Amino acid sequence: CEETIEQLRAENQELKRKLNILTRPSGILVNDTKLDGPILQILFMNNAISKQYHQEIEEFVSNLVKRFEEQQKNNLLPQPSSIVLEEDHKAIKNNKEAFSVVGSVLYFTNFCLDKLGQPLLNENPQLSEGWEIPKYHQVFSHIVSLEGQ
Amino acid sequence: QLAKLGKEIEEYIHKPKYCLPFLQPGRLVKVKNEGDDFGWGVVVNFSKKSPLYVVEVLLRCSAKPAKPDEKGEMQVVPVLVHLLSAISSVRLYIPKDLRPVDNRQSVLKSIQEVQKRFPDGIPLLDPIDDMGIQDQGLKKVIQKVEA
Amino acid sequence: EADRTLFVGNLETKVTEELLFELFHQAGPVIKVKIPKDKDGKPKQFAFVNFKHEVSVPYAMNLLNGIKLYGRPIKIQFR
Amino acid sequence: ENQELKRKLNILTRPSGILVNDTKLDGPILQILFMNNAISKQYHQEIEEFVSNLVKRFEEQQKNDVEKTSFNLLPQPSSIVLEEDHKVEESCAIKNNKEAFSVVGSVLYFTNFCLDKLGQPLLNENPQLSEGWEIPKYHQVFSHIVSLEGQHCFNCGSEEHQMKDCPMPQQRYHAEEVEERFGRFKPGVISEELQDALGVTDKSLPPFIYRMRQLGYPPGWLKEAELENSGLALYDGKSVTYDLSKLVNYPGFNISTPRGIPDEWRIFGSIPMQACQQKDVFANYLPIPDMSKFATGITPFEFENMAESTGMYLRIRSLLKNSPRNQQKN
Amino acid sequence: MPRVKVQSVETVEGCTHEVALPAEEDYLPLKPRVGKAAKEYPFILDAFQREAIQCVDNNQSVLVSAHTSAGKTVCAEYAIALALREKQRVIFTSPIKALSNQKYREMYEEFQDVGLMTGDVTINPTASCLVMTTEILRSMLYRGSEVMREVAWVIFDEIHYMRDSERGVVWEETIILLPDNVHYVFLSATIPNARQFAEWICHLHKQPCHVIYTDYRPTPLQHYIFPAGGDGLHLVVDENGDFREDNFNTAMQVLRDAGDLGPSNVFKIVKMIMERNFQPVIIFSFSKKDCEAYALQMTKLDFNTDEEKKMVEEVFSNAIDCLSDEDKKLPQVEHVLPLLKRGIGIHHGGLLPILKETIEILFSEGLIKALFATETFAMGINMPARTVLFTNARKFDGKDFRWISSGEYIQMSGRAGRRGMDDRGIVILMVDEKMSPTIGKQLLKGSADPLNSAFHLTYNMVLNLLRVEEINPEYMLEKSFYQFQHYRAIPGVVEKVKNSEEQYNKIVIPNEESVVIYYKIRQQLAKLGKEIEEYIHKPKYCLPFLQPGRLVKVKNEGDDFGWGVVVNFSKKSPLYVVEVLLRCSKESLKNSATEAAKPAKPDEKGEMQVVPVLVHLLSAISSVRLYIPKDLRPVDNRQSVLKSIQEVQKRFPDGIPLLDPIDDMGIQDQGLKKVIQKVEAFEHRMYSHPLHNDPNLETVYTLCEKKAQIAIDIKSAKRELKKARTVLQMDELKCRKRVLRRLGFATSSDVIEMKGRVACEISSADELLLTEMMFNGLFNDLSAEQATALLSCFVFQENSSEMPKLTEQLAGPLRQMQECAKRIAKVSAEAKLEIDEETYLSSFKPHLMDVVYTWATGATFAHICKMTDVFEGSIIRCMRRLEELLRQMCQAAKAIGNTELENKFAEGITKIKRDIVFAASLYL
RNA sequence: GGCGCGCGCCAAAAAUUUUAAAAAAAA
RNA sequence: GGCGCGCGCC
Ligand SMILES: [Zn+2]
Repeated sequence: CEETIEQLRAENQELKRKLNILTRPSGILVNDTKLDGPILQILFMNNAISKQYHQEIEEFVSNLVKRFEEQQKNNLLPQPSSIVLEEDHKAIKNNKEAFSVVGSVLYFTNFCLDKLGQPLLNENPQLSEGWEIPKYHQVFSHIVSLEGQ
Repeated sequence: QLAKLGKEIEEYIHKPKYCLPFLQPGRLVKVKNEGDDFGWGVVVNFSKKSPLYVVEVLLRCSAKPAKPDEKGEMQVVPVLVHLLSAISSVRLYIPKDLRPVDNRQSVLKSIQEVQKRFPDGIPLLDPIDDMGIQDQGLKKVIQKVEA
Repeated sequence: EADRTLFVGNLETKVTEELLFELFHQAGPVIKVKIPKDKDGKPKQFAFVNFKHEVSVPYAMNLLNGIKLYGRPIKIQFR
Repeated sequence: ENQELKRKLNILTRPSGILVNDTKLDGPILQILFMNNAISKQYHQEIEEFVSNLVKRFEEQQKNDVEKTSFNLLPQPSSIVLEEDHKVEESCAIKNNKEAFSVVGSVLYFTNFCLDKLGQPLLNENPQLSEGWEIPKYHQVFSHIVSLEGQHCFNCGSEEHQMKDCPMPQQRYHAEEVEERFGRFKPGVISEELQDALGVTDKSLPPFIYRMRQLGYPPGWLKEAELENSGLALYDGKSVTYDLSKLVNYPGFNISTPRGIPDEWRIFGSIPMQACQQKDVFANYLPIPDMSKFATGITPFEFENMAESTGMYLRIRSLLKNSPRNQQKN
Repeated sequence: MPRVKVQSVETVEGCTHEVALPAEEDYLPLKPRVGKAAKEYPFILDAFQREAIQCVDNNQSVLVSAHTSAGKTVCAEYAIALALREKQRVIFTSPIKALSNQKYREMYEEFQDVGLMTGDVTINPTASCLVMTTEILRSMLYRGSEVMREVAWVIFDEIHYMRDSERGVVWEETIILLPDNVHYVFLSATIPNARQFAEWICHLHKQPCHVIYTDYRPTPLQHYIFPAGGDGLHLVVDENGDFREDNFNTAMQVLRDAGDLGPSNVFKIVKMIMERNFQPVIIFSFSKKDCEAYALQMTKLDFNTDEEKKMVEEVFSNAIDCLSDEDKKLPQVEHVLPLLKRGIGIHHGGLLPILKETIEILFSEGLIKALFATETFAMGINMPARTVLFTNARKFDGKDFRWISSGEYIQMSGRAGRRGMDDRGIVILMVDEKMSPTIGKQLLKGSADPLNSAFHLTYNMVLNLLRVEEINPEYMLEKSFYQFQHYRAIPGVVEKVKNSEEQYNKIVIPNEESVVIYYKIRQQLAKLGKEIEEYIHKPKYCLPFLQPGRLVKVKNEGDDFGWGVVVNFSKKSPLYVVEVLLRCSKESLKNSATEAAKPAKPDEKGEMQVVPVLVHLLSAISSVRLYIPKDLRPVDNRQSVLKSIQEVQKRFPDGIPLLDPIDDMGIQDQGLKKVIQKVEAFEHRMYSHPLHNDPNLETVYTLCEKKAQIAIDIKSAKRELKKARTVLQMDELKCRKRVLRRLGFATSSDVIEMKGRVACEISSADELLLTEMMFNGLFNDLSAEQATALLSCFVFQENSSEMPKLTEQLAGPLRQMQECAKRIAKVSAEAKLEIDEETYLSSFKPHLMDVVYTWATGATFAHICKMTDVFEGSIIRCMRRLEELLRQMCQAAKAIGNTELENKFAEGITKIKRDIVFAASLYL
């Protein structure tokens, strides 16, 4: 029995050694989760592009912040695959939904290796707030395995 | 029997709330109607229909899959949601104008490039963790699959 | 020695430091004029004149410019 | 526990089997992680297009025109390698992949502060030799360390290129050679060498006099006769002086023109001499042992350099029969 | 131990007469004079002068301390007259040769029975009022000359020159070696610790000594400050003596405003002086080339008149008459007459001797009206002026640059008053942006620095003392005024230890053992924390996390600035400096020119300013990072940064997060894990400790730490007291004796053999090396000119960037000389003596070997003067020193018993002394 | 008037000499 | 560029 718990705790510590990245320091008093709370977490990889455009990326994020603030006065609940950032232990109301990750994308040169996708509005991409519908002809209009539309 | 188990797994997948958020205008899926498989098609859009759901993939075409000797017409096909063999996870960079033939041909070449990059198969989505399905029934089906 | 110097060109070959110094001394106090020494030691097709005061280069330009020396006009430039 | 912990940890799981050749570019880029705030949900496509545009902008400049990129930024010790789910066997290609996959940064941008960690990579431990560092602009006034305050191109001197291809940029009291390196002359007068070289002989008036009287009296020689009346006031709880004897002599401009030399004011362009330019109008306007014990052994002290009062000071004093102090004291 | 008691004597105001005498002897007021005064003076005698004369009457030594412009020399003249009347020989010992010559002229005009004994002239040796430089007196005493047999007085001039730090030792040797019957008259500038010197004399000679101190001057002075950049002059110190703070504040404010953003600057001041009738002025600049530069710039003024020009020409011609033709027509002499004609003169150490003497004469007469001179002119005898201007305020002493000490400022400002002629002197100081109110206030409101000895053993002293019996070097070491000034401090430390011990014994905490254990564990925990902090600050584990927005906490020992946003970092030699953006107070920004940053006081509003720091001073490298504006020049940007820090801090009510050393930094050394485990164990022990869990226990901790501080103080004072009761230089003496005996000079029982006896004579040069070289046979091969050239290596002591090009006749022997120097340096070093061979052998500069060889073969002076870059005055000084050294070398080679080397040195001294370099002074 | 070609000339062209200080003194 | 010298073409 105790051997099992020893193994489990050893494995847990070994894994959490690297889980430090996905660790938000605790004690942060952030009410009004909708506005006050993180925005991104850009894990800069080891590619010369990111290396030399770090400053431009940070400026872009700041510009996004300023643009939204300026045009503020001028929902999309997380999908079932929305993880929460693991707080290190040192009223979770408004600290529960604020640190919820919705979308994890690894950008290669020509294909973004994605996972967790992104949410939408009651299964309605035409109204959701992040989907870019391409332009297509739709010359078939025949359901492959059901009566055509 | 194990075929029934796979059917149950992919019925858990193809449920709306666990597969739709992964259907994005670049999502690289594979679609295969019994006997005939088109290959790899990119999602372009989906919508309801008064309840059933339809996914506009971009597939090679002769609706039937194109022949090996010919070259596919590479057109948008409105398949049903639960005809998808495998919702892989490599979302592509889409041109947003799939009307001209050049864009669709470039998309086909991009899919060929991605295939070339991965020698053995292509990464898929695991319903247990990627989609966050906390259904005990799915756990039982997984256990049956393992045995 | 940047705003107190003046560049000269369009000069006859025999023209040396002494002649240019004598000519430019009239406009204002001239400290030294060096005929540039080519890598062979020969003179060069220009000269530098240094003025004691900073208000002498514009006047030397406005006075000594196009003067016919050795039957040859001289083009003078600031720095 | 472990179920959810591994669900979280798979976010960093890169699938195995990705063949990579040019690791500097055949690899991943920033892995953003959106979150549940409006500023990130609304602008998703903006960020995706921004990263694609970053790739495109790198293509436009680096691949086409400059074609220079050989950075040696190795990851700093706080770097991390993304975990990977094992579906293919480890080999040289997969080790090269692990080299390609190396988180060398991390950030969590809030509205007005980012909880950075892992810092940024380094290049010889100097931001000026780095890539992403940007140094603000400040004063640098103190110049006293708090811990211990008591601390071949000729164009720019650069030993990296040639001057012609470089866009980038007292005296001893007895050494009066400043104005005697080659010779000495005078203003106003015209020397024989100048007469001959200039092409104008004695019978013809000097040419520059025309444009000189067109302009006026030189300021260059006016400053020499300028004893500025330095105005300094003794703060306790300008009538500049002109030396009217050093003015230069300019026949034909201010002084009477030499007789016999024609007035060629119509030739070369000029005007006749003016009253203001005349000299008068303008110039006037301005147990010890005894001594028998120390000396035993060593050579006795001697007198050398014998001399007598030269008397020079007596002669100088006699010469100074009168002087300011001598006159005032008596 | 010293046995001396000091008693004050009732006196009129101004002067403070005191007497230091042996304890056993009792004090009786000195009897009033009887008979006719030795000499009488026309002008009334001031109080202190009268008291000094009275003390001189009763044959009791006296030390006078007063401003040079108060007339000290009247007392010396009275003493000389009194000694001459009784047919008693007297000696007047002066520091420099030039002042010696001036004083000889004055005393010869006065009494007509004087002589001179300097090292380059011997006028009237059999006189009764000899005047000499203290070095020759020391040589006479060591060689036991009978001249000192009948002396009844000795008068030391400017004993404050005893702290010279290079030749301020000969004063102490001469004072010690003199018999007890000869009395002393010491004349010194104003110093605070006069009574200590009087007590030293009393203890050393058993005779009473007297001290007269007067801080009075005849002509009051007004001070002015010129801020470089402003226009006018401000009145900082009024003639009344009080300091006007407001005007100084205004001047420094003008300087700060100007620095925040006639032709020259001294030219304007001199022109203002001329037009305001402050004509006779001395401009003090501390460089050999600033003086010449400022002199040449004034080629537009004219002070004198036609008659004065005639007189100046006459005097200059008469003076230069003594030279030779080609020496008359030198550029240096010719190109200075125009300066003297119109009333300007330059006087520094680089000029020829004749020009310096002539300029001194002309200034004394009054023909010159603006003398640009260094501080060498400040000691001239009775050559004052109506105004003194300080171009600069930073001088290079022997060691390194520094602000002029208040003593030197007082000494130089003392040349700004002429009795009767002008009734108020004016002293003008020109300040710069580097000056800050923390330096100017001290300089204007300071006082003369004390007189502290500079004793230090040397091989010549040791050898000479060993030569003569009935005395040993320990005798000199024990009576050196270093030992006295050390023993005089013991009562202070004794009282200090007594008081600290009583303080220790006063405060008692209610509980001793447990509270002590708690304090010990808490302090050990703090030490472990500091160890972790030092582990963090490693070059490879702290640089990446320091970014232009990084938030850090900075505090130095006992002072904490707090949170600052790292702005930049850089390297230097390795050590790294991180420029952060902290808070500072106005009182710290104002003095920022020459000060280190200081934290602002929270109760008052400060200013956000950039401060450089070292990595060692960073406490916590917080993980948070800020968005830096990228332009931190405006004040508002830095205020916005402060507001951002305020908001960030308020966003973490329990404290900002800190980077975790083990994981976030990425350090995987066992040391960190072990230290963390030890810290965990200690903190758990503290928490479980019965005392710790008890709240309200900070008072006991404060008392315990106070007691620990008292214990540390007691330990320090105890070690001080136990170390301060033995000779402070016996180790140096033993090392020197070891070196002497191993080389071959001394013997087993400290007996001086032939080598040591010979090396006794050679004084000016280096003794051991020269004696060793002569003994081996190095000079037995060189020629006369080569020998003189080589000897020129030991006498040059001036910095020079240029280097020689020695040929195949002067370079050869230089290698052998350097080899012998290396051998001697190694022998000294292995005797546990702190000698660095590189520096020791780098002091034998051969830069003048070629010059001297050329000049010692029939060459002019201009010719050689064109072969170097150093001034001509330095060449003349080196040649004079080489002449005297070659004389001593000739005597030594005679002593050895070898005559050929005597001939060689005689040839050298025949061939190196012809022309102006040895032009006899015109003050004689 | 108009147009074409051999060419001296001044007209106007550039030009623009790259590498850290310091006082005093003697047997 | 034109002073234009010179030759040719319409
Ligand atoms: Zn360059």
